[PDB]
Amino acid sequence: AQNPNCNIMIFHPTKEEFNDFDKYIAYMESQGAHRAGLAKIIPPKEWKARETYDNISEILIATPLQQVASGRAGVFTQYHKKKKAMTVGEYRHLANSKKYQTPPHQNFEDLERKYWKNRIYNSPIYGADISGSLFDENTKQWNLGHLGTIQDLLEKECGVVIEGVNTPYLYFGMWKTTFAWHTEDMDLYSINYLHLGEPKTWYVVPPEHGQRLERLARELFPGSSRGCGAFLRHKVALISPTVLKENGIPFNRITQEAGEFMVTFPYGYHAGFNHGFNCAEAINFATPRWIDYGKMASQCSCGEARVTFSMDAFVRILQPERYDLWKRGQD
Ligand SMILES: O=C(O)CNC(=O)C(=O)O
Ligand SMILES: [Mg+2]
Ligand code: NI
Ligand SMILES: [Zn+2]
Repeated sequence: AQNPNCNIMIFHPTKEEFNDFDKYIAYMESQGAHRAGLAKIIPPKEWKARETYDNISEILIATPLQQVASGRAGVFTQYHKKKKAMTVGEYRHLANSKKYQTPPHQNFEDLERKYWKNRIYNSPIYGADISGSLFDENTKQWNLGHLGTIQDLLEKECGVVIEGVNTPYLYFGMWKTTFAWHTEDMDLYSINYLHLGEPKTWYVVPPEHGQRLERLARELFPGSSRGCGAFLRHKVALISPTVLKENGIPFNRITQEAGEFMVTFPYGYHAGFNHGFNCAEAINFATPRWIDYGKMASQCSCGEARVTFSMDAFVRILQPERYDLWKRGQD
């Protein structure tokens, strides 16, 4: 069995290997990359996402989200308070202000220590989930707006044509902006490209151990767990690496830098934080190996998780027994 300790693997494809996206994902899986839940892909030196980032300041962040924490430093939830619209140039200036800027630090490990010590005492503002793309249309390799769609994959594998679309999303971050513990909708893959700026630190639980994280989360968030049998779908709970280690939960960590891709694999729980002002692009995707995970994915039906239009068909076709209850949660 390849990668039996479920370590995060880092890949350096050549320009020739960067042509065929599906083939390279399958290659990484042949080497055991999925067992970690997360892999890093460093593009060949010949590749670029676009020519420059000098002209992005006028993108609008219609609904910036202030991430307010509750709990203790290592075990907390966050809620998202909506703020007034602002441009990317306005948000960059805000991120660099004395109130929000990255503190002085020695290295990524020092900054990580500072994040976990102090995150709860601040409320950073995240420009998340903005439909759009920063890949140039002429970038032919690993262009996250030109991937095979999940609807087409389901149709290819299972024969059923379904409605829905699959487009990327932009994320503008600042110091301490946080992504809570989650797997993807319908336990899909995700791919995330860090276009510019400061790093993003990731934590991940191997897919084979995801239920250990779920059991800990039910213990640590007992009111939330009574409210919903899949409350991590709400994307609000944080647990620190120190608490995971105290409770014996297997996990790994890695820092993504500008110019790097990360892939999350089906049922790979992940969480993390941004080091400072940055911009990432991410999208969900599927392969043949995903279908069995999609069929088994948990679902939130309490009403909180509320998701995209295109999840309806995935539930309807892959999980017909759960469909009626899930759709009630959507309405
Ligand atoms: O970058 C973020 O805030 C969150 N990203 C992801 O969870 C992802 O790419 O799957
Ligand atoms: Mg612009
Ligand atoms: Ni994710
Ligand atoms: Zn729920």
